[PDB]
Amino acid sequence: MGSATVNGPHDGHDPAAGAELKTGKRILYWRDPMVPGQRFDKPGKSPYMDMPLIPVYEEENADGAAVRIDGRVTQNLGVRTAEVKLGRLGSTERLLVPSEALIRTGARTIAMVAKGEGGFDPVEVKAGATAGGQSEILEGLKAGQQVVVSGQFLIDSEASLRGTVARMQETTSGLEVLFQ
Ligand SMILES: [Ag+]
Repeated sequence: MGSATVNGPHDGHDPAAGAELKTGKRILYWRDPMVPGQRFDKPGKSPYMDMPLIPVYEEENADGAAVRIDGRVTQNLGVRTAEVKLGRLGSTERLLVPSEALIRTGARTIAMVAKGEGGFDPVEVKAGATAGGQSEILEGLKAGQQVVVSGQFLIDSEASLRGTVARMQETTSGLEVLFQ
């Protein structure tokens, strides 16, 4: 048949999230072909009939069977994010995020955090540096949380690989011993 994913991201692509199966054709929910226009919270048997619901486009994988997210898609489609994580060593450890991720106002910063529950929430954060096309979250948020950045990356697989096939604390690499 072919792979109908020949196109990639468009302009305005902040390289924080390429969305690998968080959009496009990944299980969003279940529907009965006799109940189109509905929105079931999750798979199961139809309440209107007694048949197992039919899955959308991809049909029964998406989160790799709980490997990924808890089968919830915290992806508002037109809104991408970037996860909080420390991006320096030796330098002064700060939470690195895309410069457009945070809200600058007055003499402080706000972050609309991507909460794991599939929602977005505003947080007052300390943010005042810029480094390498990114900004520094001095204080405010924690690693493992995300912020809204509305940009796309080329291949999101690298990022996706964290948390699915890869686990471990700090999730770092090429850092066995650090003395000198
Ligand atoms: Ag039916």
